[PDB]
Amino acid sequence: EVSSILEERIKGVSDEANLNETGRVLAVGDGIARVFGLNNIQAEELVEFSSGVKGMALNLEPGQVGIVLFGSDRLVKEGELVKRTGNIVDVPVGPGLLGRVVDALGNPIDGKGPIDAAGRSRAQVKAPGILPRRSVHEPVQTGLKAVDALVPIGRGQRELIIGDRQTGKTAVALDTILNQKRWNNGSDESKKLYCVYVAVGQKRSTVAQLVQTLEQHDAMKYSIIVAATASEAAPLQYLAPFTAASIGEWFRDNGKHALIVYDDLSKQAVAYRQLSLLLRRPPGREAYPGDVFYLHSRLLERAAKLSEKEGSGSLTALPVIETQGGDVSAYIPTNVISITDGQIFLEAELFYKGIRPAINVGLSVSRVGSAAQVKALKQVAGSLKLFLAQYREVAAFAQSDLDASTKQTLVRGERLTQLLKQNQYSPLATEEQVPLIYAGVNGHLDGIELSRIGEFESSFLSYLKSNHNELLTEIREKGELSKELLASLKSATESFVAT
Amino acid sequence: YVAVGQKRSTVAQLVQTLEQHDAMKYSIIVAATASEAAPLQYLAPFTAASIGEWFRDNGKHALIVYDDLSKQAVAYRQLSLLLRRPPGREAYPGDVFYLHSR
Amino acid sequence: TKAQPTEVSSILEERIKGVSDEANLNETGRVLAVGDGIARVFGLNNIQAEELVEFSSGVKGMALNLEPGQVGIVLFGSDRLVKEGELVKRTGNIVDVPVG
Amino acid sequence: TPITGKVTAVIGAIVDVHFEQSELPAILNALEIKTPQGKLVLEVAQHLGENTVRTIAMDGTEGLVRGEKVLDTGGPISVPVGRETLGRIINVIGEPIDERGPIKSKLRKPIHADPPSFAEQSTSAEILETGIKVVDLLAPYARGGKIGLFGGAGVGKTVFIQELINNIAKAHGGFSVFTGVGERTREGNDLYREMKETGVINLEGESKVALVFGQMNEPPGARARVALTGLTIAEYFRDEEGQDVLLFIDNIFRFTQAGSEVSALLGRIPSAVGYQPTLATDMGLLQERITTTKKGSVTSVQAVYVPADDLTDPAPATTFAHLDATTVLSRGISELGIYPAVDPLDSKSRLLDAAVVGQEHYDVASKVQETLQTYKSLQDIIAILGMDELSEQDKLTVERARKIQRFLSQPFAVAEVFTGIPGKLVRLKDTVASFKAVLEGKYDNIPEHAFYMVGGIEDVVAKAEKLAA
Amino acid sequence: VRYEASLRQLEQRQLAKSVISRVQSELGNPKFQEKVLQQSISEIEQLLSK
Amino acid sequence: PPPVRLFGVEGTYATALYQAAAKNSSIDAAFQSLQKVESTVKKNPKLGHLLLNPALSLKDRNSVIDAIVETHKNLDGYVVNLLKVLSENNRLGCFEKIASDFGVLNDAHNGLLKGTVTSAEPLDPKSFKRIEKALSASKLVGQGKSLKLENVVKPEIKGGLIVELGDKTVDLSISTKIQKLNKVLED
Repeated sequence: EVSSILEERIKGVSDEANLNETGRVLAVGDGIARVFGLNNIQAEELVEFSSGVKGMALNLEPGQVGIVLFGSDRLVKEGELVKRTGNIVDVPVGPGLLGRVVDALGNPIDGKGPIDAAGRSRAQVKAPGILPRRSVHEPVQTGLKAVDALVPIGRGQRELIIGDRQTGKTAVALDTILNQKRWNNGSDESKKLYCVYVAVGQKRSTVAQLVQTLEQHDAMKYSIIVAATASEAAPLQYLAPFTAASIGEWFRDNGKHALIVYDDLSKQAVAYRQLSLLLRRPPGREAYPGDVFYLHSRLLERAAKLSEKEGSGSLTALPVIETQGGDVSAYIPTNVISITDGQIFLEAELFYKGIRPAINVGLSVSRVGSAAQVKALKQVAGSLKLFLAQYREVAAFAQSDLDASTKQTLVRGERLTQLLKQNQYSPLATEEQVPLIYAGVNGHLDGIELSRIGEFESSFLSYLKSNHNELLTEIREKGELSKELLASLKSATESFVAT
Repeated sequence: YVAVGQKRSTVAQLVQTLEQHDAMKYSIIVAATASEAAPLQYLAPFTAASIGEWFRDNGKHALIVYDDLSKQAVAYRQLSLLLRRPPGREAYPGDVFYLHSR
Repeated sequence: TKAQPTEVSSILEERIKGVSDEANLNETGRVLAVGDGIARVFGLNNIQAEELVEFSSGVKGMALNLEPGQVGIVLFGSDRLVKEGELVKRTGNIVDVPVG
Repeated sequence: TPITGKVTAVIGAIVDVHFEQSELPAILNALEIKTPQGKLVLEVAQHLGENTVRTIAMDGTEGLVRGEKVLDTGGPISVPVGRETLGRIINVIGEPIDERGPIKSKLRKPIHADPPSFAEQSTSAEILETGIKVVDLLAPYARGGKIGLFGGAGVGKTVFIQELINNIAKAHGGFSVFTGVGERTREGNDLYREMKETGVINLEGESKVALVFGQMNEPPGARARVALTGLTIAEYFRDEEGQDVLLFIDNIFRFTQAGSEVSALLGRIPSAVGYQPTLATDMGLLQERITTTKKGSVTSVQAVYVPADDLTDPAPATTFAHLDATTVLSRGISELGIYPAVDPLDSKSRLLDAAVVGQEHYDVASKVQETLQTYKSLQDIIAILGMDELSEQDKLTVERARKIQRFLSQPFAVAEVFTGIPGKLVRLKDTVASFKAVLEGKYDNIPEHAFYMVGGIEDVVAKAEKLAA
Repeated sequence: VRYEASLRQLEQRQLAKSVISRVQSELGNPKFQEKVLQQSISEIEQLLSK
Repeated sequence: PPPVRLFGVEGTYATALYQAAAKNSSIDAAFQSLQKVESTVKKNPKLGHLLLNPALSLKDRNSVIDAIVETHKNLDGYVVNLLKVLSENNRLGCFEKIASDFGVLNDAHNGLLKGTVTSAEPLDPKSFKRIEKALSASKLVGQGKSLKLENVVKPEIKGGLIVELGDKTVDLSISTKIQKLNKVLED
């Protein structure tokens, strides 16, 4: 059956190729092997051992070359013959990777046949220059109003999502992918995002839940999943983000807009730490190796909104950092913060105190966000960041601030907070977000008692669509509110609020 | 006045102030600016001491300001670690006390 | 076995040729490890401890490490001026300053 | 030169060559290995003897085959300087990455250079105004000065500097240098775009700022010598042109950091934290090549990405030695929402002398320092127990200080977008007046939020009326 | 369908044990010798093609 | 630089010997004398095969040397300086090490190439000869470079073959093909 076809494939393998050179392994262990020979080796080549494991030569030393094993020690054996692959470490890239889970090597762990890939491209590739870059302008709509007003994110934009462990950290990103399902189920290539979810240092079980979740939301067909689970060897984990970014760069260098979410670069740090220590390179600050800054920076800067001349390329980057009980001062977090532009710090206290999503607004910034932001969402978003940093101040001294002015702000602020909350894995449309922000900003949400705010939101939206979805279509295309649209919305909002 | 590890601009400001208050006449400035070699920085206090000893020996009274001995320690640290003697705690060499004490 | 300061192939090859230091290296010596502003010279078999050594580049360097291998002369110079394989001639004076 | 060698080792980007000739490149000479990637520039840093130098590699070492031909370029690489370097972005090697084609030049000068002598110095004293209130009050700039900004991104390192470029460099007429070590590429592209827009560069027109940009993607070794390259461009302006210069360096923690990376590989026992044992010397060389000589005055601005804001980390510590003004900006004050986020009890200048800014200014500043220090002192008491459980004298002080803190908030002009508030520029003479009034509590009688995010004293009053409405 | 896919996998692992049976067959036979002679001449041909 | 750069662990000594005696041109002579004393060392069982390893003095080491050079009246003089060096550095364990290394360099001067044809079991001489011919015919062996080919028994590899020489190998083995077959039927 299938067995006969496999057997046909088996018949279809039989080499007779000459081996340019081999080496013989010397002392081996610590996930590095020291090989004798390999004199014609290129640096950062891939070598394949006769255990079938492959490794990357790191230290080319007089008289010996020291492979780093991308794969388990158990397989490799002393005095084993190391054969040169002959190629610098490259991974398959192409259009066929969409809807395929792969491991870092590019093996199909989805098992939907051998991967369809146009090319292979070197694992490390230099980031495009100054002249290749162009300032961002297109939005990425996450479907979380806060993460679209308070933090607007754009195409090709480097950004940071930082916060406390397994607070459904992953969910925040998943929602972005889900929200852009309708944009990606669009036919406009520009508004198509090809999203790559890099799972590093995660339980293979957890990843399987993720895959199933994505396939439940049928989002898999526009997305690639790269996997470097906790079980997978520490050098494989080390090269895992870099490899994922190569795949992303192929899309970027198709000019196509994309997104890559690197969950969690904090686990890449631990991996690189392990590797460094096992290479007996002296421990750096906080015992994390001294090139840890370099590691992250080289990874991160391979995401860019390439200039229209160079392709109009985009590859948005969201890298997910796992803070150890918060406190953003901490070497690994600070190193990342410096590279990224914008942070989306999440607050545990708020999470516990039932704000899902728990987007701390004290420590969420977007350092290039407003360019991406759509004009509709600039107009309706009337310095809401300022307003809720007046709410933040007001409630700071509330427990004093008994002034009616402060109270008015507090009433608005608390109620506004209710609007921010969104039931995770159910993201709101951008068009729909425009009225909600109008309502709250224009203070028609004081007209809603705090308890009934949730009811108000759904009902308000239902009312608007029924009353006139004409407005919503108009702002959907115009992406701006004219004085008339603004008035129409004010009037309509007053109408529902009253009712 | 011994100035170890300090920038030329700092030294220049000092000489300007001393000349302004007209006291440079009875002052000696022994200097080893930050740029100048770490061995020379290390050697600088001990030779400043010698200059002082000529006054002391002569039976005259004098005063030596050692700004900053902390920079001597950094210098001796650099020196020691590149003579590759095993370093003392806080990377400052194990015999840093002997040097400073003498 | 172990690393030894006489491993240096030029020293070593002279020994094979039955050629010796010849005691010129009781007062001269040939630089052979240098960089980082710290040199280590082979020779100088007579040399006061803490002596000042006039490098043939022209720099002066005090000598703080004396090893049966290579006496470690801490340069007061600049690296760019210095070159390897140079001869160094002993000042013959432990470090001293004019005082008055 | 036909002095050639082969690559014995490639242990990281600290390649080792074996010169098969009996002629050996000298230390700080440069070597070119010709690659199908173009060239690789390496710079001799050690002689390990047996005719094997150990060389820092200025560009990436991916793909190198051991034994590959080395050819000796000789001496420190000499960048090209001139007026034709004005408005150019040059790579570490020096190749124009702003693609105005090869920079024709008169003089090419070696990247390594000796710092001007103690004899060659000129002591400045001229105040340089910024128009930023907090800066003016606490630690004003000075022409030729070396000013320094401490605190990592988490203050938006670039944002502070951008304001300085916007204000100071539009009124500076001399040449100006931006050299950005490990600068995140998009931000650099933005700066280039902005500069062209604000005409400080015009690529058909004239330019009067020059640029060196080293991206943080660049291999660590490259980042190490970005600074030295910039210093050469600066020397040409300072010396040969003689014209007054500005200089901005962002980020010189990245300069140190790059050094710290190479140090281990170089073969050095790494000193405390991890910094190179040659940290002090290296810092020394860089910071003594930016001095104000009799040949010229160069105002320099240094940006330190203080690792996790630990100033006790040796690299930030060694920066303090070579600065005459500092403006440490704190993450806490950033959380308080104050932009500018400069910590006010951790700012200093040698230019805060009473004979410099005048006794009245000094007295005014003195009172602010005392008041704020009291306010910081009572932070414990305030948190543990209310302000109404503080002394009558103290509650006034605290109320005044709360106002002062909010008053320090000035809308940023370059972050006019980000703040979303139209920027301000406030004269130094005006600043003294404004603070004088506040200290006499003259206009203290109106909301503390009226003092928040506004310019001059007059603006506070008007905004009080606005708030009142 | 689920059992069908399972049965295909089961067939594949069963045929894996058939490979084991064949490994024991080759290493028994003096095909172990005679096909080594074939490999020898094949390498002679290969190395001659250099 | 002199042919073949080995630079082993105390092979810098071997290198030194090679180049120094190469310019004396008495490398074959040196090698022969070194071999002769090495053989009589190997055939000296108490000491130098039972005190090959040191624990001796400088002076006693020297006196061990004096007996060693007493046995040979033809012993060159560069290897008598090498013996001196070994005595002075008090290494005697790297006596055979140097011998092997100097041998590699020496036979590089000779231009003899080495190879190996590992198999499970030792094979026919007819096959050996045909392969030796083939290897010499192939460009793999250069002209002015001789071939030494050693069949070895490597029962560790069961079946298969690997031809090896000049660090370039052709591996037509059973094991790898079996591995690949297995792997592909685990696909």
